[PDB]
Amino acid sequence: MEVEYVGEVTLYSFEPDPETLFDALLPRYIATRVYAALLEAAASES
Amino acid sequence: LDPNAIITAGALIGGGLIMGGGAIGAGIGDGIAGNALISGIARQPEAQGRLFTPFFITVGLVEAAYFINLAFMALFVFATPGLQ
Repeated sequence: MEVEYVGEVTLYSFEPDPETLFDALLPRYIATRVYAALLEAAASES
Repeated sequence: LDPNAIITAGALIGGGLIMGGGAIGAGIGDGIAGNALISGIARQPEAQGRLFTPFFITVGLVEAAYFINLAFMALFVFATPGLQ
């Protein structure tokens, strides 16, 4: 996933570490995208 | 050797100990409380007053000990108990 950057838009307080949450969430995001693709494929097939 | 001389030397050293301890305690406690306040304000822009309140409680608690020590130093070195 290439990173898309913008300039700007209370900072968030992550626990235990932002990097650990990022590593544990990226696969979850990939699974979410795959699920969305599957749902859209089912709708298109119908 | 004037006995009052020994009494006053002891009283001066005692008051020095009083002020050293009071200053150590005051400085360290105020630094820790201020660290708490600074971290809280850094995390939250608008936590100012609600953090100032407990910070004021802590600062008052520490300064109470500091000024009690200062008053007892003044007692030690201006009206020396046991002097004669």
